[PDB]
Amino acid sequence: AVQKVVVHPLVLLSVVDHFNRIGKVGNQKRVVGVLLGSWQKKVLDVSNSFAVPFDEDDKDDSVWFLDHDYLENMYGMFKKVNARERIVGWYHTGPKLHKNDIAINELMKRYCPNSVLVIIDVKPKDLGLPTEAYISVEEVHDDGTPTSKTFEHVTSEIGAEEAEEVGVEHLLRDIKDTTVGTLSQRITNQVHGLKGLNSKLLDIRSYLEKVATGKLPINHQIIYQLQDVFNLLPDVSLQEFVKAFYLKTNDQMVVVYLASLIRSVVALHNLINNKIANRDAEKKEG
Amino acid sequence: DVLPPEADSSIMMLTSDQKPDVMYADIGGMDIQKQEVREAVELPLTHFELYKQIGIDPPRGVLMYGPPG
Amino acid sequence: AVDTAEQVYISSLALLKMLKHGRAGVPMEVMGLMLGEFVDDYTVRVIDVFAMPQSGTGVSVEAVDPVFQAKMLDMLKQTGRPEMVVGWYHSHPGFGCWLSGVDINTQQSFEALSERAVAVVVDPIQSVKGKVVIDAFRLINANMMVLGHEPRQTTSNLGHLNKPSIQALIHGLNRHYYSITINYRKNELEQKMLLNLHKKSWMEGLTLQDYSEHCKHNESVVKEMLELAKNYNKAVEEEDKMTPEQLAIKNVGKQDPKRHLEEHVDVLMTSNIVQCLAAMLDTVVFK
Amino acid sequence: KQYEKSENDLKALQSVGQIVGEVLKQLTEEKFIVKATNGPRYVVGCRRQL
Ligand SMILES: [Zn+2]
Repeated sequence: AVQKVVVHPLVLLSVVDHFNRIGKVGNQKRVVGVLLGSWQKKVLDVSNSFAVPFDEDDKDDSVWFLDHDYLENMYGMFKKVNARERIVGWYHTGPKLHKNDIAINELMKRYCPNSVLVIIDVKPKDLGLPTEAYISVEEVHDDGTPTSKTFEHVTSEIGAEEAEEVGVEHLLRDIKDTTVGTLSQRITNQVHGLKGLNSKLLDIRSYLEKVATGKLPINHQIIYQLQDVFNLLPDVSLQEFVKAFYLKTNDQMVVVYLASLIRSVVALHNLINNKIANRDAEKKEG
Repeated sequence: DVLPPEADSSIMMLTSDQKPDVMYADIGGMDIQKQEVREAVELPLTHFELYKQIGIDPPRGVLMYGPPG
Repeated sequence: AVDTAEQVYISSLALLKMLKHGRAGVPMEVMGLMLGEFVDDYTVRVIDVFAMPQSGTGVSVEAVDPVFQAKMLDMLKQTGRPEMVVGWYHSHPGFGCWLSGVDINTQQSFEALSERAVAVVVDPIQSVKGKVVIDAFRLINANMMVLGHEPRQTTSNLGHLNKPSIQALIHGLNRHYYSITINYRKNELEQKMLLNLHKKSWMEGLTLQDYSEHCKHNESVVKEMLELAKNYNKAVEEEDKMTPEQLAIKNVGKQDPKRHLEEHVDVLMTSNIVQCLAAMLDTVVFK
Repeated sequence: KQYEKSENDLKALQSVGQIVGEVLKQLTEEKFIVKATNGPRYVVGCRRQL
C-alpha cells in the first residue's frame, strides 16, 4: 500500500492557476486535473501535474468526461521531456467528494495500478491542512454487501526540494516570527488545541446530525466500533499517573539547574567585559 | 568552508577485507622479535594508561631491518 | 536604440517551472519557451511556462519543433487559456548568467518574429534563498550605432539594473545586451494559501499528532540526551573556568588565542527545548 | 549519403571535450570531491540520472 503522499508546492500552484484558467467561464465548473509523480517507496512522490477537459450538468448528474486522447498525447509530451516522470493519478478541486467521484478512478485504473487522488481547496478558509489524498480499497462487509469499493485516506503533507525551497522561501518575504527555539512551536501549540476543537466540533455536529437526518445513517459499523475505541482510551486514573510527577519534577530539575547556574554566569561574564571596556575607555575618553 | 577529514590514504585503512590472512602460529620461532614488536606496537595500543603511571615514555616509531628473506 | 520604460511582469507558476526544469537537467543548458501576453509598449506579462524537449547531449544547443508548437498550443487552446508566445529561457548554471554566442545566435533569428520577446535566464545555483535570480535581457542591433541608443524613460530602472551586476564580461556585454526590470505581483489568495501551506503544513496533520509525539519523547528519549547534556556541561565547564583566569592572564581582550569557546548557550537552548516540551506534557496529556 | 554522413559530422562539430578525473570520496548526497589528473582537487556535483 501507501505510506503517505508527498505533495510539492508546484502542483498546488498548478491547481490555483488552473482555477484561474477556468474562472472566466464561471457558470458551473469544478476544477479537475491529472496528477503526475513518482512511486518512490511505500511513500509516494509528486512532482508535476496538468489539466484535463471535464464538465458536469444538472439533469441526470452522472455526466462526466475524461479525454483519453488529451492524456495520451500530453503524457507523450511530458514523457518525451522527462523519462523519470510518469503518471501516478489525478486530482480535483474537492469541496468534498460527491457521488460521481469514483468513476474517474475507475476509468484511469487502467493507467496507474493504484491511481491515487488528491483533494485540495482553492479557497483557504480551511484552518486545517490542505491536500487531502484518498485511495480506493475494498472492505467487504459482514452484512453481505457484494463489494464495497470505498476511497480511504492516506496522510499527506508538503515536502521539500532544494530548488523549490529557493522558490517558495523567496516568494514569501512576508512573515517570520519563529526565531526557531522555544517559541517556533507555540503558535502551533495554539493550533493543536484549536484544531482538535474544530475536528471535535465536526464530530458533535455529525453526532447530532445522524439522529435527525440520514433516516438512520448513524454509520452502523464504525460508530459503535470506533466510539468504543474512544470510550476505551481516556485514561484519567490516579494510582501512578499521579506518580509521574516526580519525573515531572525531574524534568523541571535539569533545566532549573542548568539555567540557574550557567545563564547567570554567562550574563555576569558579559557584564565583566562590558564594565571593563566601559571604565577603561572612560578613563581614556573623559 | 571547512571540509571533513578526507583525501585518501592510498585508499583508506583497507576498510573491510584486505587482510593478508596470516595467523600467529604461522610465524615460526621469532619469539624475542614477535614479543618486542608486540610490546612496541600492539601493547601501547591498549594499555595506554600503564605507561602514564609507570613513566616509560612509549616510543613513537619503530624500525625493522635485516637481510632480504 | 529607441528604448522605453523597462518592466517585466511574472506569473508565480513561472519561477517554479524555471527552477524545476533548470535544476533537473543542470549541467547542460536546458531550452524552454515562455508564454504570456504583450499588454502594451513597456510592460510584458508572462503568465505560463512550458519547457522544451531535449535532444543530443551537448551544451547550449537549442531547437523549436513546430509540430510541438502546434500540438502544445492546441492543448492550451483546449485548456482554459490560449495566449501568445512571449519569448524563451535557459540557464547559465555555473556562472554569472550572461547570454552566450549560441544565445545571441538564436536571438537574431528569433527577433524577426517578435519585437520585445525577452530572453530570460534562470540560475538554480547562484540563488540560495534570497535570490531568484531572475535575470532577463534584450538584444541590440548594429545598424543603429550611427544613431544613439539612449532615451531610457523612467530613469530609475537603469540605475537599478547596474546594481545587480558583476563581472568584467557582463561589463563587456553591456553592448549587445541591455537588461529589463523584473518584478512580482502576488495573489493575496495565493499568498495566503501559500502561507497556509508553509506556516501550517509544516505543522502536521490534525496538529495534535506531533506535539503528542514530543510528549512521547519527553519520558523515553530525552533522558538520554539529558545525560549527554550533563556530561557536556561538566566536561566543557571545567576547562572553560580556565577562561576568565587566562583573560586576566594574557591581556585586556586581545586577538583569538586558540580553538575552544564557551558554546554553552546552544546546549542550554536544547535544555529549553526539554523544558518546553515537558510543559507540553501537562497540556496534551490532561484533557 | 555524403550529405547525410557529412551533416552528421556538421551536427557533431559542436561537441565539447570533457575533463578526466577520479573521485576521492563522497561528501553528501549531492556534493562530490574529485581530483583532476593534471593538477588540483575540486568539489563537484552530479547529474540527476547517474
Ligand atoms: Zn546560455
